[PDB]
Amino acid sequence: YTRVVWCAVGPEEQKKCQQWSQQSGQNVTCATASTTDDCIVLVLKGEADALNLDGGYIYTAGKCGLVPVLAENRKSSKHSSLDCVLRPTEGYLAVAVVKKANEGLTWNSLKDKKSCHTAVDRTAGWNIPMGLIVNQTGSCAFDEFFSQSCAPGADPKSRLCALCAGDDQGLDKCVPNSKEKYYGYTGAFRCLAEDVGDVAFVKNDTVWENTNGESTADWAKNLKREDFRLLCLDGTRKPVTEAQSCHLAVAPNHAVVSRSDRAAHVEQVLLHQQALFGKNGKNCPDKFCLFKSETKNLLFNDNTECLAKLGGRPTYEEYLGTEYVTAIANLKKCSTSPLLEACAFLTR
Ligand SMILES: *[C@@H]1O[C@H](CO)[C@@H](O[C@@H]2O[C@H](CO)[C@@H](O[C@@H]3O[C@H](CO)[C@@H](O)[C@H](O)[C@@H]3O)[C@H](O)[C@H]2NC(C)=O)[C@H](O)[C@H]1NC(C)=O
Ligand SMILES: *[C@@H]1O[C@H](CO)[C@@H](O[C@@H]2O[C@H](CO)[C@@H](O[C@@H]3O[C@H](CO)[C@@H](O)[C@H](O)[C@@H]3O)[C@H](O)[C@H]2NC(C)=O)[C@H](O)[C@H]1NC(C)=O
Ligand SMILES: [Fe+3]
Repeated sequence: YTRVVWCAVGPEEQKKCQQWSQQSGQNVTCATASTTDDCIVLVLKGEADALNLDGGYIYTAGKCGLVPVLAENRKSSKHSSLDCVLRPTEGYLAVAVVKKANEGLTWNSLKDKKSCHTAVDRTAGWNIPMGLIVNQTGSCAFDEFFSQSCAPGADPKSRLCALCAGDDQGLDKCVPNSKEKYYGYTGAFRCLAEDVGDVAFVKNDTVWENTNGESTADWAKNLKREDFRLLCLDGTRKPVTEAQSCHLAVAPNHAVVSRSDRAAHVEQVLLHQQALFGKNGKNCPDKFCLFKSETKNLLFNDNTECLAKLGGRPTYEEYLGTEYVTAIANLKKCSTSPLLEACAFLTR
């Protein structure tokens, strides 16, 4: 079985993956599920092989035995010309973000406001913010800390899904895939933009990429960096350029995961795949661009140069950073989920 079956979360991702299968002559094939958690289960069953994952999902899969194959990697300023696949990863910034126009809203007045989150269990969208809010307030009731949210993946009869828009017909509110208008990085920031929420937790890179003519997408052509601000943990606010000084935390980059018995096959298949279709591969754009989704972030984030190598053969823990595994761990004392419970024994 040479083919690497890839896991597409949601129908929009499934289409780009069907495309990739066709271009790759079945070097890659598609399986899908509605959610990432579901996909992780296919990867476990052996029904799929691999998929690229936010660091928080990496911890879920990590727990269930899956391991990290190659990290997503983006442009760089520091050391900005060693080869992409061997150049170390620099992480990204998880930020709290607001309309500038609104005032009196700051980290310390967040309680009882309205939130837009990438989706539940994700790193910047969720794990970091809710992480801190737990440590600070000192209670496990983050489900009630904000007045309402969009938090795809949460309980959809609950308040954390109260603000989610669903798709075009409004079907499937709160399903944590790209058919939910406010899903993921782009989704969250848009939930902010349309004033459905007060704060939105995202990465620095997400505001720059959807303001000031960078997206030519109806919801975001006219958006202006000026109209937004970043809450720091100071109590303070700064514009988006000071993100380095105004960020909640540093996050580990998305990364591909698979089963260990499938890691090397997958890593190799992918390295060739990116050479074919990656940022500067033979066939991109003449044929297929693996890293472009028109700002919809499918399979991969659109600002990925290449998938890069990892020091040794790490585990979720080496890969994520021991500092983060604890932040996630401690947040997770306040809530259970099917997959961590079902897999808890593997890692005891
Ligand atoms: C589908 O998968 C295979 C990966 O197994 C790709 O075929 C392999 O492609 C390399 C080209 O990178 C083939 O030739 C190479 O030639 C250079 C010399 O110019 C040499 O340095 C290499 O050692 C190698 O001989 C290689 O033979 C080939 N393997 C097979 C079994 O065909 C193919 O590109 C993939 N196709 C798509 C659409 O992704
Ligand atoms: C937050 O995210 C934004 C966007 O991801 C970052 O801005 C980007 O910064 C890089 C360099 O740090 C820019 O690339 C540069 O391009 C010029 C040529 O135009 C070149 O001379 C430099 O050597 C470098 O390659 C990139 O264009 C820029 N993108 C945009 C749309 O502004 C920003 O750095 C991030 N902020 C923090 C604090 O990390
Ligand atoms: Fe993330």
